[PDB]
Amino acid sequence: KTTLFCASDAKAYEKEVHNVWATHACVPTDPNPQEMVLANVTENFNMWKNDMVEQMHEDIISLWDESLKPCVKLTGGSAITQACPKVSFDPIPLHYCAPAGFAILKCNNKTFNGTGPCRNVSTVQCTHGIKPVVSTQLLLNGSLAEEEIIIRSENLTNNAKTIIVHLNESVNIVCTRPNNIRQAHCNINESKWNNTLQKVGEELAKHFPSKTIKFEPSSGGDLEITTHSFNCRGEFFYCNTSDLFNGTYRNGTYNHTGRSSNGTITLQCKIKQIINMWQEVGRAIYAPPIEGEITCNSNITGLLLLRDDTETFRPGGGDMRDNWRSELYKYKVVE
Ligand SMILES: N=C(N)NC[C@H]1Cc2cc(CN3CC[C@@H](N)C3)ccc2[C@@H]1NC(=O)C(=O)Nc1ccc(Cl)c(F)c1
Ligand SMILES: *[C@@H]1O[C@H](CO)[C@@H](O)[C@H](O)[C@H]1NC(C)=O
Ligand SMILES: *[C@@H]1O[C@H](CO)[C@@H](O)[C@H](O)[C@H]1NC(C)=O
Ligand SMILES: *[C@@H]1O[C@H](CO)[C@@H](O)[C@H](O)[C@H]1NC(C)=O
Ligand SMILES: *[C@@H]1O[C@H](CO)[C@@H](O)[C@H](O)[C@H]1NC(C)=O
Ligand SMILES: *[C@@H]1O[C@H](CO)[C@@H](O)[C@H](O)[C@H]1NC(C)=O
Ligand SMILES: *[C@@H]1O[C@H](CO)[C@@H](O)[C@H](O)[C@H]1NC(C)=O
Ligand SMILES: *[C@@H]1O[C@H](CO)[C@@H](O)[C@H](O)[C@H]1NC(C)=O
Ligand SMILES: *[C@@H]1O[C@H](CO)[C@@H](O)[C@H](O)[C@H]1NC(C)=O
Ligand SMILES: *[C@@H]1O[C@H](CO)[C@@H](O)[C@H](O)[C@H]1NC(C)=O
Repeated sequence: KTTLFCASDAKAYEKEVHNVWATHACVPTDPNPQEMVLANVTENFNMWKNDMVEQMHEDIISLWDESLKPCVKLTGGSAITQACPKVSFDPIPLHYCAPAGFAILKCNNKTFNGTGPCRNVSTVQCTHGIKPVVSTQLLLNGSLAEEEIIIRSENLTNNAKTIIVHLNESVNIVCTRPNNIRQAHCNINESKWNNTLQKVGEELAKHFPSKTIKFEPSSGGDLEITTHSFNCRGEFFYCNTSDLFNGTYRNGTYNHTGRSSNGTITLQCKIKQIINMWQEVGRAIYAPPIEGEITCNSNITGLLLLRDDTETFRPGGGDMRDNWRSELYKYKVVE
């Protein structure tokens, strides 16, 4: 369509990499909110062909390649070495704004599944504040569904299409490596995981009716996708989810078949140094983990699943563009 720019709310004094990159490439955020409503102005969206997603993907790649410089980067035959200094790392919201002569349409149907027509469409200058959170399996620190859970997918009958489950009630996940230096663990509440997976199962049954829904651990692939992986305070966490995606949904009953304990599920995690880059096909070797207790307290605001007589779903991810899509679904650049 055109070239979108970014307005952040970053502070220049901050040594945090997100703030630095933003203040160099993002303009200041406009204080007054310019929004233009419309009642019957029907319009069509396709989150899966959105170009905003591609632009933000480019900018996030530029961020990570300017901020989390690896000790070594293996791309094909090349091996590039740089300084890999540890750095303060905490995502900051970024808004994507339409330049002059261009608008951003925003679908206001609280149940829009990302494909097709929208009843209530507004006109804005900037998207809401989006946090470029890189993760797999679980979507972290996102915005929730205002009404009920939504199931987004390009083709719900194509096993290959990644399913984005968009929740309406966040679920607390706490991950920590306290004072093996790469051993860490995560805790989630078994009761709230109950409710979340049971309601996701109800919706998934709305879409797949006869068959009984099943949640199973990640089939196979690189460690970065067979586990819930993410960056926390700087370090790369890889966490096991087999005690998380592990239940069955039959006649409105979701029985969780994962190993809980005292009411909380813990996940075993390793802090790996050889990362399989999401930006491009290559590897990145980073410096050994710092000291202190590294801990992140995150919200599970979404899921990435992949289907395969009953229907079974597994944690997926890896195309970091799906993360951006999960937030830019309700937007479209126009004019
Ligand atoms: N080749 C390489 N080195 N990267 C390719 C990317 C692109 C893609 C695409 C599919 C899609 N699948 C469907 C069809 C299949 N062909 C592939 C799966 C995995 C992947 C890979 N993503 C990752 O590696 C990744 O995200 N790492 C990572 C690192 C740090 C953190 Cl914090 C994190 F959270 C994650
Ligand atoms: C969230 O979605 C579920 C399933 O669609 C629904 O039962 C619930 O009432 C919604 N709102 C919540 C949980 O606040
Ligand atoms: C999304 O909703 C549209 C109608 O708005 C429908 O045509 C399409 O099949 C739906 N897709 C999914 C995966 O729910
Ligand atoms: C999804 O793929 C199936 C075949 O795999 C076929 O119905 C069609 O190509 C797609 N359906 C829709 C509604 O786009
Ligand atoms: C919900 O979580 C509680 C917490 O321990 C557990 O007792 C119960 O079995 C869970 N419910 C289901 C359906 O798994
Ligand atoms: C997760 O844990 C199970 C058993 O605890 C193990 O069989 C599986 O290989 C683990 N997966 C990864 C990626 O470590
Ligand atoms: C579910 O959890 C139990 C206990 O942690 C484990 O033995 C079992 O293999 C898990 N299910 C799957 C399908 O991995
Ligand atoms: C979190 O788990 C504890 C037990 O582990 C439970 O008492 C509490 O009710 C859970 N949180 C919510 C919101 O239910
Ligand atoms: C999510 O936000 C909280 C609050 O800023 C932060 O402590 C946590 O590290 C964030 N999680 C991720 C994965 O960025
Ligand atoms: C989780 O979601 C709540 C919802 O209001 C939000 O206020 C909070 O900042 C989010 N993050 C954490 C770490 O609680």
